Amino acid sequence: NRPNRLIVDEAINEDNSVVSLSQPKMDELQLFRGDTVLLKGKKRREAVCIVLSDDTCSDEKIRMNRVVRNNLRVRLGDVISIQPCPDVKYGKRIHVLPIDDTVEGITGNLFEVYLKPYFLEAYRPIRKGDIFLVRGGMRAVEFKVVETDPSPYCIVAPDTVIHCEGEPIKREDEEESLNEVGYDDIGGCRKQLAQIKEMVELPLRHPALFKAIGVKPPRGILLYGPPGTGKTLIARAVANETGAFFFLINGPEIMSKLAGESESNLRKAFEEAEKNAPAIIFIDELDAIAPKREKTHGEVERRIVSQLLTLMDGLKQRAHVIVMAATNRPNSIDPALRRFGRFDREVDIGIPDATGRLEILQIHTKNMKLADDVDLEQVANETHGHVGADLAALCSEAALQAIRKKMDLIDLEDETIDAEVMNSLAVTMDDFRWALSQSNPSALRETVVEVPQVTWEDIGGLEDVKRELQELVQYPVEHPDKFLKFGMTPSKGVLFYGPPGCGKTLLAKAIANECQANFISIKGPELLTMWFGESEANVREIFDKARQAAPCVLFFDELDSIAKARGGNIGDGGGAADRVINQILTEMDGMSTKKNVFIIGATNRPDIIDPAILRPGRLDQLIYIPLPDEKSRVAILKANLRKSPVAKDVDLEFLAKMTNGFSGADLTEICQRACKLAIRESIESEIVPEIRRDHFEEAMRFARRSVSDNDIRKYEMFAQTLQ
Amino acid sequence: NRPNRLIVDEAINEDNSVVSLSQPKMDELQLFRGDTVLLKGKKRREAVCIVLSDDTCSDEKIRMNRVVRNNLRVRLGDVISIQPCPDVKYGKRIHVLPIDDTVEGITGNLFEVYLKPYFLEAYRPIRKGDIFLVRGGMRAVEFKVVETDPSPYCIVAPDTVIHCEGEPIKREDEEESLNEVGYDDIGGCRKQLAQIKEMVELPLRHPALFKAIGVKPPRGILLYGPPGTGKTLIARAVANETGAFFFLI
Ligand SMILES: Nc1ncnc2c1ncn2[C@@H]1O[C@H](COP(=O)(O)OP(=O)(O)O)[C@@H](O)[C@H]1O
Ligand SMILES: Nc1ncnc2c1ncn2[C@@H]1O[C@H](COP(=O)(O)OP(=O)(O)O)[C@@H](O)[C@H]1O
Ligand SMILES: Nc1ncnc2c1ncn2[C@@H]1O[C@H](COP(=O)(O)OP(=O)(O)O)[C@@H](O)[C@H]1O
Repeated sequence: NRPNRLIVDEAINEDNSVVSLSQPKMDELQLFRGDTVLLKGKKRREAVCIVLSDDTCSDEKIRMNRVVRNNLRVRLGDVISIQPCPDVKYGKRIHVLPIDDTVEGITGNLFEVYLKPYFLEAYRPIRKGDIFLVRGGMRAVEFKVVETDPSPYCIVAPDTVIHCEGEPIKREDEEESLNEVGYDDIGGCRKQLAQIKEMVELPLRHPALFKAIGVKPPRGILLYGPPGTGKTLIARAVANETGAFFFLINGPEIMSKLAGESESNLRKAFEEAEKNAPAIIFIDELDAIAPKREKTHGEVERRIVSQLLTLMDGLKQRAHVIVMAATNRPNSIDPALRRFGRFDREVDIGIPDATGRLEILQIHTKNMKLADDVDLEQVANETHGHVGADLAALCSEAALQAIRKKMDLIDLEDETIDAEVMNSLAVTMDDFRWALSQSNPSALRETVVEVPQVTWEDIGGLEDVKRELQELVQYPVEHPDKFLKFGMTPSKGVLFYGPPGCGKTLLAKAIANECQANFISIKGPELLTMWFGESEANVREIFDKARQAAPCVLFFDELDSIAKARGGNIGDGGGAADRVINQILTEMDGMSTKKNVFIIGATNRPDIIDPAILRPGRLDQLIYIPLPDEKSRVAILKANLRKSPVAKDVDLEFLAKMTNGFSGADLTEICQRACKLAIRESIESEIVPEIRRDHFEEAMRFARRSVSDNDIRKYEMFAQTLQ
Repeated sequence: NRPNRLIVDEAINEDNSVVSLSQPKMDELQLFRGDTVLLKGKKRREAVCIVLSDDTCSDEKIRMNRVVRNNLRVRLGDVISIQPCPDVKYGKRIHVLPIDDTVEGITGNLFEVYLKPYFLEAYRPIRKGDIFLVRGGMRAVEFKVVETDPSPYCIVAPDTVIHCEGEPIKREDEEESLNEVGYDDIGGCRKQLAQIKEMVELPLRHPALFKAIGVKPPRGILLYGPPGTGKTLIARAVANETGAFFFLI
């Protein structure tokens, strides 16, 4: 269909002016990784960029960063024309020059720093007019090239004399400035980022179609998550990047006004925004306006929760407006806000995980120029519990520490503090570890939901259980119509039972990982909390959170916990049923047909579990998890030692021999007991620094087995008795 | 880097006009515990103080109390110039004289008490203009030395005839009065005192930098503790000592 045009799409690399083509296009465009290519754009303008070769991209989507797009005036999903330019011709000092307000308090010589490092080792091709952006010294300043000695475009060479100027030509009115947040400023919430963009792509990008079609596009979207997880960030990025007019209501501003000065700004906020359409109204802190409940007193509060309901109703789909509202927990707001036609979509931004806390950290230091040893992987490992704002606060406190150890050491403080001096400034690992030492996990801790990092590589033995579990959890999600051929419902429960420390937890996490599914762990103390606190209404919030995190594995560990707290060898006079397990029964059997929520219980006392859990439509598959065998006891010892260094001198299958049986936990005990005797040696020294066989022999002096061969027979009994 | 300048920092002793140097500096400045030293300060003014020798201080930080700093116009973290003055020359009755409102209901003869005990056993060196402060009888009254018979500075000796006056010259508008609380008025909360000063040092002391840098300085701080533990005290001291405008809701 005249394959010249191509779509624009996001790109992974940090560098500017690099487009990443789909590899089965090589000889079509005929141009390799050494050829720069001209790209057509809106208001009659272009750019030229060197090309990279990668597998994962789609065929039709060019991958390029924000700066190369803004000048093109392409917004993601737009199409550009890609035509080669082998005809490239080098320049002699293209003239480059500072812009915006960015251009903040800088002074002196910014060219040996904000240019010369960047142009070097590069040959970065530059067409006159590009905004190409540089970063250093806790700031991103971009230099627009106003003049190119040859034209239109030029490679840069190390041999072009370089022109010191530094004058502040103000940015033109019509371009929308770069400082503003795009999608690449959002680190760690991306699964849901596709979700919001999917909802809003067609309404915001294509106003014509919904006037040319019968259908209803989403009227309002409810972003919810703990505070500081980037909900405002998301709304702004989506608005800024689609180009739609972003209006911002925040609850306390509306609540700041007097009665009738309030709802006027509110009903003006939409009657102002529906002009500028397509537009996004972001109502964050929707709890401030709209907790319509028992708890509000007064008419004027109840008035404002009203009229918000009827501005939601008032948009007739001739409004191109999308309404986003940020909330913290969903029960927070008035339930009539969720009527269909007000806030129909509900999207949970959630706490970022270790794998996500990395990207956030890497977004909030892109201007710093760090120090070489800090790896941001273990920085991202000990920041657990931090939302993305906690993370932004960490690295800014890191950078204010390092500015405390240096600089004003001399007291160089002048009118405008020097450029080259902050670029020298670097922040080492001893700053960040000092940044964490502060209170910063002052944000929320509630039930986590993320893909665990335990692959099957971590579980010694249990081969048959590993394949049994895959069938239970995998085959239904992958191959449904096969289940439909025999008219079968996949069983959605499992109950692991066996002695303690045999890996019932590991297996559950391992299988969530193999599915790349979310894993919610409800541990024993949390069920006991509901049972003492007589609050089993919490079990509903647990399953609805699995439903929103689906596909997920929901794991009840120590499901016998409440049965124990009642005794159970003699125990109370009652039956097996109790408050909390009752609500687990209720919420299980009353759950949605298949949302890919798979329920795993685990127990070390299958004896005293109530049998109602067992009935079909519940945890329906009992899987015994035995004490390991020396076959497995070898892989248990290795999967523990696959991190810490273990010299060849100490040998395994002989340790794994001497134990008639231990738990996989008793073996980790031995391992960790040995590794303690080692570090004891290494800290002391020197006044050698690795593990040794005699470390493990002193460890084995304390090796105890927690399972007494009595109850294995008891466990052996529950096995054949049940079938 | 032209090691003349040095930073100002807090000091443990109760007495006035004593700066406590870092001991591995002895022969650099070449001056021992028997030499008085001239220190440069803002709006073209100085002071001279005898020196003490201690281990725990940093190398770059002079340790001196509030009174010796206020006239210097140095606020902690500022830098002053330290140059020796073995050339010291004694005075004959520097003229000293009461100031502020402090100067409250006092009367009769305050010189046998608010001066003569303090000058004694001392040789306290005094440059014309110093505010050096004395305490007695449930009040702290400070006497500014308006006139020095030789100049600029003088040791005091027990042999200088002493001038009874006691007149209330009102304090000049531009100096920020001593009665106001500093860090040394806060006794027992100090671990967190370093914490608040760490948070607020760079934003309050260096307004230029956060305009010259991308970053966000702390917007608000929440002091909490049982009532009467000095939370207002802390906020005022930090404000008064960095010099920033303190508003109180
Ligand atoms: N996922 C994220 N990626 C990058 N930055 C984030 C993320 N989440 C939060 N932040 C940072 O946290 C700060 C607070 O974000 P904001 O959206 O105001 O919080 P909330 O989510 O409560 O609305 C923002 O300045 C943003 O830079
Ligand atoms: N079969 C095993 N293979 C590897 N490690 C194990 C095994 N069993 C136990 N462990 C180690 O012991 C710890 C406790 O095991 P856990 O998963 O709690 O089992 P359970 O739930 O049966 O008590 C885990 O951290 C795990 O690393
Ligand atoms: N750590 C302290 N050191 C010295 N004085 C203190 C201290 N804490 C309290 N005070 C005294 O207690 C009085 C009450 O202090 P104030 O700051 O008003 O109380 P709060 O801490 O409730 O704000 C102040 O006059 C102050 O002199």
